[PDB]
Amino acid sequence: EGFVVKDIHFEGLQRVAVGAALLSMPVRTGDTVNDEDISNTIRALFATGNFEDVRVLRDGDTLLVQVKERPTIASITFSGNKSVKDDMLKQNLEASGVRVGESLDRTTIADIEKGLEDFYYSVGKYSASVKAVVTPLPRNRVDLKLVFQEGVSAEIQQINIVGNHAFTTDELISHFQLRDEVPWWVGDRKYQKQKLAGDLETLRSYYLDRGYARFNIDSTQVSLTPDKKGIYVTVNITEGDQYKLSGVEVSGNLAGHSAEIEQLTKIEPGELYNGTKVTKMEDDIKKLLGRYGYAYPRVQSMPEINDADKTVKLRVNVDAGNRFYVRKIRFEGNDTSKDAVLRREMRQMEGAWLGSDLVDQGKERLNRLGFFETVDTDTQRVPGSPDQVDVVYKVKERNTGSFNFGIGYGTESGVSFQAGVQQDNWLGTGYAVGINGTKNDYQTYAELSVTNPYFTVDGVSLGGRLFYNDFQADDADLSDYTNKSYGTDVTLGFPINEYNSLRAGLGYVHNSLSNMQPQVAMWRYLYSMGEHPSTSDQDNSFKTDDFTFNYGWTYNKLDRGYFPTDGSRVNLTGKVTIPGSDNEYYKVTLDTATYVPIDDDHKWVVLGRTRWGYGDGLGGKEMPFYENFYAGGSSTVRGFQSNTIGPKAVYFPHQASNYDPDYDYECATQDGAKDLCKSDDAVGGNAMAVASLEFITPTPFISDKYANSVRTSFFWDMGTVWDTNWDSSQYSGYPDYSDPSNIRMSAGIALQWMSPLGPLVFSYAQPFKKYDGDKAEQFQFNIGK
Amino acid sequence: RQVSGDEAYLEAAPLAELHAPAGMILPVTSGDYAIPVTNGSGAVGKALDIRPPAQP
Amino acid sequence: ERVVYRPDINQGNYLTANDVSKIRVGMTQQQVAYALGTPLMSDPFGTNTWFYVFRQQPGHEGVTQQTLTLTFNSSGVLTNIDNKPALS
Amino acid sequence: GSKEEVPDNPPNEIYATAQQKLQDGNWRQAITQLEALDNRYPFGPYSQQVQLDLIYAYYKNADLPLAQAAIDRFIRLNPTHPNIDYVMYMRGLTNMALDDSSDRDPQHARAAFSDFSKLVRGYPNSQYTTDATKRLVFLKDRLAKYEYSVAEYYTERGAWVAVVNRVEGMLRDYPDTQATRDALPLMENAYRQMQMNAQAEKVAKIIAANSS
Amino acid sequence: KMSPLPTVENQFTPTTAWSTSVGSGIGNFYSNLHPALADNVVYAADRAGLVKALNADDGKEIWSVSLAEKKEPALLSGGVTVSGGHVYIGSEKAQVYALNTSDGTVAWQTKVAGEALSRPVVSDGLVLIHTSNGQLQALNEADGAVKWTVNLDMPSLSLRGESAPTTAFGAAVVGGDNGRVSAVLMEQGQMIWQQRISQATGSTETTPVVVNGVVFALAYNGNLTALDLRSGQIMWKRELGSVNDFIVDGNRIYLVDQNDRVMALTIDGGVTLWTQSDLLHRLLTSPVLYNGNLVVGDSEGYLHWINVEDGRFVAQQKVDSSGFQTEPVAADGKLLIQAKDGTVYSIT
Repeated sequence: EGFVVKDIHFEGLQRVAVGAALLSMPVRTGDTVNDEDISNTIRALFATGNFEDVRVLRDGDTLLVQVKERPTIASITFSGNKSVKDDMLKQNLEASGVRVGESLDRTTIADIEKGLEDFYYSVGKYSASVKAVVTPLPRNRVDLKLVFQEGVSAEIQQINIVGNHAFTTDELISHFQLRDEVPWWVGDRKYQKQKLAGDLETLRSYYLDRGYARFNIDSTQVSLTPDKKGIYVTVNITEGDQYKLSGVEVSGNLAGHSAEIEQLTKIEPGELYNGTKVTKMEDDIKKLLGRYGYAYPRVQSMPEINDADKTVKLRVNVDAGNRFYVRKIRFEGNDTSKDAVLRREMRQMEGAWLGSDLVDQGKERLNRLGFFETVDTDTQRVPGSPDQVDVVYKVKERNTGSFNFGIGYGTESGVSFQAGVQQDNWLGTGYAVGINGTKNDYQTYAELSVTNPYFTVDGVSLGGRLFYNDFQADDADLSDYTNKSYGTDVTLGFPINEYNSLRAGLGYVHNSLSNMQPQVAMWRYLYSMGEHPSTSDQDNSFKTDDFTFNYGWTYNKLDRGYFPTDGSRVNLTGKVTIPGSDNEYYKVTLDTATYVPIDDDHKWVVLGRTRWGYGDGLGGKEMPFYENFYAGGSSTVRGFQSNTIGPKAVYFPHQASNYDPDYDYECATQDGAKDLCKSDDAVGGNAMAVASLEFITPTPFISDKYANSVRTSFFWDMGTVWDTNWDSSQYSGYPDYSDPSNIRMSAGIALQWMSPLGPLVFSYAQPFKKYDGDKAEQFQFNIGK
Repeated sequence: RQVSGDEAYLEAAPLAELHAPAGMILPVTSGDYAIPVTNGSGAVGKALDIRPPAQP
Repeated sequence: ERVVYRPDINQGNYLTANDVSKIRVGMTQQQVAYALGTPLMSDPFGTNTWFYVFRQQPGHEGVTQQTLTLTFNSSGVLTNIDNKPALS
Repeated sequence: GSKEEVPDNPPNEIYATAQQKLQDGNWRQAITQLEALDNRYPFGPYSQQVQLDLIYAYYKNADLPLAQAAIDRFIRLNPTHPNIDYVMYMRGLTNMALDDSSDRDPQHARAAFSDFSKLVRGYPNSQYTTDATKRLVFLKDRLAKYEYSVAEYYTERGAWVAVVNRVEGMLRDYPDTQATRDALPLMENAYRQMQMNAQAEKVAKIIAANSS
Repeated sequence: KMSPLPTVENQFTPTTAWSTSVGSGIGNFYSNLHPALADNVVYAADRAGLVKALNADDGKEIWSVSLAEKKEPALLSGGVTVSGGHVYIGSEKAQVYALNTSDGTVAWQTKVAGEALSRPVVSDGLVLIHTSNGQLQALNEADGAVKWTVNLDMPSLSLRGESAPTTAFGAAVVGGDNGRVSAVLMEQGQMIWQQRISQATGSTETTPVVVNGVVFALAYNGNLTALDLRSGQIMWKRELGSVNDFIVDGNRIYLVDQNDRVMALTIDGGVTLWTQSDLLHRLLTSPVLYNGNLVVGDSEGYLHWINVEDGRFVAQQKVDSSGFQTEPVAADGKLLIQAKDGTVYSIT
C-alpha cells in the first residue's frame, strides 16, 4: 500500500512561499497517495503558472516536491520602435499577460513575437519582424529586450475587377473605399490597405440595385509582390443580364400574420429587380414582427430564376423565432459618465420584451455621442430562465477635452481664424461647455456657451450663451460704421421629429455704435429712435439695450450630408423685440435648398436655392441698419461683390479727421462737399429676396475613379435687396431705393471637393443683369470657413 | 486628481432593519451584501494607522 | 406635451388573445411558464402572484395597457384568473 | 518631474534611504527607491516588507492600478503570511478609491465590498476590522443608491415595470439601507400607474410603518 | 539594408549592341513582360498594349501594333512566349492574344478564367495559361478554344501567382500558389499526383525543370526539392532558395533567392558549391547562362556577370537607370533584357 505521506518537503521555492505551494496540492500530509494522485498533483502545480518544471516524487516516508520557478521579469526595454511609442507597447503587453514584476513563460516568447507582429499587420507593416532577446541575471531574474524592425509600408497598387462588361472597371471602383488606382493629390481618398471588409457588398449592391440578380462574386485575391511592400487586389465577378420582379411568395412560420405580410411583400409587376428593395422587405418583416413582440425574427430571400422571361420570382422565408424579456440593463465601463447619460439614448426598455433592432440602435446612439472609444453589447441569458435576458453594454470612455484651432480663406471674407476650447462632458452629465472665438476681415466674435441636451427626458435641449462681437462695416464693403456688441442668449430646442426641430428662447443684446459716416438712409433710422447727430461729423456714438424673443424651425430631408442629390433643406429664423427695449422691430429669415435627381444613378441634380428676408419697425421706430439683409457674394448670388446687392448710401456733406490729406474720400468738405452725394457703397436693406438655380453636372475631363468626388454645377443666380422706408419723393433726383423690381441676375460654373487644405468651392460667375453701382466679383472661392 | 484617504464614509447613514406590516412581510434577504456583526472596536478614520507594520 | 419626440415605451409582457386560452384553472406554474412565460412581476411576500401586464404605451396615445393577474395557492396550482381590458 | 535610475548602493543604505522618503511624505521618490530594491532582490529574508511597503507607497501616491497588481502578487504568493489581513485591507481601500466618494459604474465599490467582507470573516479581530466595517456600511448604501438612481430615471421615463422590479431588487439585496426606504414611494407610484392599487396599498403599508 | 554596388575589375568590356524603346513599359507594377527571340527577330511589349517586332542584330522596327481601343491599357502582363508563327501575350483583363509573326495581326483571342499573369507555355497543339485565381487552362494553339480547365486550390494570402508549367511525357508539371506542385495530363487535364513542399509557422507569412525523370521545384518560402517524375515523391530537400527563377546546367544548379544572393548547388543532393552575397538585398531578376557566365540585372539597372565555378564577379555594367524587373533572354548566341521603361537591350 502507498503512499502514506508522513511529511511534505519542498526544493526550489523562491518567490512562491511554502503555503502558496502547499495550497494548490490535491494531496496533503497524512494522505494515502498512489501514481494517480501524484500525476494530478503535478498537473495542479503546473496550472498555478508559477513553475516551468515541476517534479513530485517519494522519499522513504516523505513526499518530496522539486520545482523550478518561472524567471521574474526585471525590465522590458524596447529598441527600434519608430511608429509606436514605448508606453503603449507596455500597456498592450500588460493586457496580454507579460509585464514587469511578473514572470514569463519561455515557451511563450515566440507568441510574444508573432503577437507583436500581428499589431504591425493592423497597420500596413507587412515586413515587420520583432525579435525578442532574453538575458539572465544574478538572482532568478531576466531583462526582456524586444528588438523592433519595420521596413514599410505597402501602398496597394492596383484594384482590378474581372468579369465585368455592363460597367467599366474604373466606374465600379469609384464608389469605394478603399481605393488605390491613383491617389491624386485633386483627390482626398488615400490609398492604404487593411480588411476590406465589406467593400464587395458595395460592388454587390451596385449590380443588384440595377437588376443583375444572379450577380455572384466567385473569388477575391489580395496579391503581394516578392518584396513584401506591394499589394494588389483582384475580384472576379459574374453578372446576370436583365431580371424583372414578377412576384413575391412568403413561406415559413409567419406567427399568424399572413394578412399584413402580403402588403409588405407586394410588388407592381413587372418592374426591374432591386436589391435594396428586397433588403427593405426583409427588414420590414423583421420590424413588423418586432412590433408584435419578437426578439430575433429571421427573414431570408432567395431569387428563383426564370430564364424564359428573364424575370425573377423572390422566395422569402420567415421565422418569427421566440420571445425574450430584459431583466436588467447594465452598464460597464462608465467611470465618469453618470448612468443617466448612457441610459437616455436607449430604445430597448428594461423589463420590456426584447427587440434585437432596439438593442443595436442603443449602440448607435452611444457612439454618436462620441463620448466613448468603443461600445460593445452583450445579451446574457439570465441563470435559471428560458427567456429572461440581461442586455449589458461595455464602454471605454473617450477624453472630450478638446483644443481645436482653425484657419480659412475666401473672397467673401479673406483669411479666417477659428480658435476655442470645448468640453462635451462636464463633468460627465452630458452638458456641453465651451469658450470659443473667431477672427475675420470684418468681424471678431467670442462666446461662452453651456448646453444641456436632455433638459427634459424627451430630448428638448436648453442652451446658455455669453457673447461679444465687434463689427467693421468698411471692411465688409459697406458704409463706414462700427457696432460693438455683447450679451447673453438662452434657448430651447424642441425635437418634434427626427426630420424637424424647433427652437425658442430669449436674449439680451447691447449695441454700442460708433464711427458712423453720415448718410441719408442710415440717418433716417436715427430720427425714428429720437437722436439728432451732426451731419458734418464722422464722430458719433449710440448705445442700445435690447431684449428679444427668438423662434426657429429647421427642416432637413437631405439624403447625403456632404453632396446632396435628393431632398430639401428649410430653415426659418424669426426675431422680435419684447416691450422694454430701445428698439422696436421684428426680423424673419427663410432659407431653402432643394435637390432633385433625374436618373437612376443620381448623377444629374437640379439644385434650387431661395433666400427670403424681411424686417421693419413697430411703433413708429425703424429696423436697425446692423440687422439689414444683404446679397451678393460667394453664398448669396454669385457674380457680385460681397453685400453689394441693394440700396446705396447717400452721404451728407461732412468734414472729418481723416486726416484729409491727399487721397480719395466720400463727400468730404475739403474735396468740395456742398450737397448730398451718390455713392457705390452699399448698405443693404430691410427686405431681401434671392433665388438660385444650378444644374449639377458630371465632371467631364476625368473618367477615372474620380468624378464622384468633384461636383460641377452651371448656375443661374439672381436676387434683390431694397428698403421699404426709403422716401422716394423727397429725393426724386436720386434712384428709388424702395423698388423690389431691381432684380440682378448672373450665370456661371462651379467646382467642389475636399482638399488637404480643406473643403474648396470655386465659382466663376458673370452678371448679365446688373444695375448702377453694382460691383462685380466674378471669381470667388472658399478654402475652409 | 483622485481620492485621498478621507472621512467621507463616516458620514453615511447607519443601517436600520425595515419593519414589516401585518398580513405582510419583506423580500428574503440574500447572503451577499450582508454585514456581519462586529463589536470591534478599533480606531477609525484618520485615527487608524494604515502604515504597514512588521517585525522582525 | 403636444408635439415632442418620446421614442417608444414598452414594458415587460406581450399577451396575444390566442395565448390566454391555454391557461385553465387547475394548472401548475410550469405549464403557465412555458405557455406564456415568464410573468415578470411576483410580489412580496405572503402571496404568490404572477402579474402579466401587456403594457403598450409607446406612442403619445395610447396609453393602452391590458393586465392579466394570476393567483395560485400554497402548492402552486391555479386558483383564480383575472383578465382585464384596461382602462377607459 | 521625478528621477528614474537608481545607484548601485549598499543593501541597508537604500532601504534606510527609502524609509526616510516614506516617513516624510514624498512617495514619488519612496517608490523609486523601493521599486528598484524589489526588482533586484525578490526573495530576501525581509523582501516581503519591501512588497508591503510598496503597496503603501502606491496607495499614497495615487497609483492605484499598480497598487492592486502588487496586492494580488502578495496574496497569490503569500496567502498565509502573518500580515495578509493588512494586504486585504489595502486591497479594499484601492477599489474604494476607484469609486465616487454617484452611480458611476459601482463595481469598484462592489468589489471593495467583497475585499472587506473577506477581511472581517477570516479576521474578525483584525486591527482594521472596525474601520472596514464603517466603510462596509457606506459601500452598501451607495450600491443601493445606484439602484435608486436607475429607478428614478425610469420613473421620469415611464418604465413602471422596470421601477418596481428594481425596488424589489433593492428590497431584496439592500433592505436595511437609506436608499431603500427612499425608493419605496417609487414602487407604490409605479403600481398606481399600472392600475395596481391592490399592490400600491401593500407598499403604502410598508412606507407608513417605517420612517427614514 | 541593401548591399551597395560591388566593385568589379572588369575582365572584359560589357557593351550595348542596340537599344530600342518600347512604350511606357510596366513601371513599378510587378509584371512579367520580357522580350522573346525567334529567327533573328525580337518580340517585346509594354503593358499599355503596344507590341513591336525588332531585328536581333540592330533592333529596327518591322511592325508595331497596339492592342488597345478607345486609350484603355490592354494590361499585358503575361509573356511573351513565341512559337509556330504565333506571339502569345497574356493580359490582366482575362485575355490571351495570338499575334502573327509576319505583320503583327491578331490570329485569335480567348477570354480565360482570370488574370493571365503566367507566361504562356506551348506544348503540343495547346497553349498553357495559369491565371491568378488558380486556374490552369489549356488553349488550343489553332483557334484558341479553351480545351480544359484545372482548379488549383487557392490560398488565403496570395503571391503574384505564379507558375509557368513545364511539359514531359504526356503531362504538364505546374506549381501552385498554395505550396503544391502538380502534374496533370495534357489532353484531359486529369490530375496525376500532388506533392506539398512548404512549412507552416502559423500565422506567419516558380517554373519547374525536368532533368532525366527528375522534376525540380522550389517553394514560395524558399524550400528546395527534387521530385520523381512518375510518382511526384520528394527525393532530396534543402531549406534554402526562393523566387524568382532557377536554371539547371548539367549537374549544377544556379539560383537566386528572396535575399537576392546567387549560389550553385549539385544535382545529386543539392550540396553548396559557392555563395555570392554582395548583391544581397538588391532586386535581381532571374539568372541565365550567356557564354560561360551568370547574368543578373538588379533594381538600379546594373548587370552582373558571375563566374560559375567560384561565384566571383566577372563584370559589371550600368545599362538602364530605369532599372530591371523582368527576366533576361539568352538564345541564338544573343542576350536580351527589358528595362522598366520598356527599353530592350542587346548585350555585347
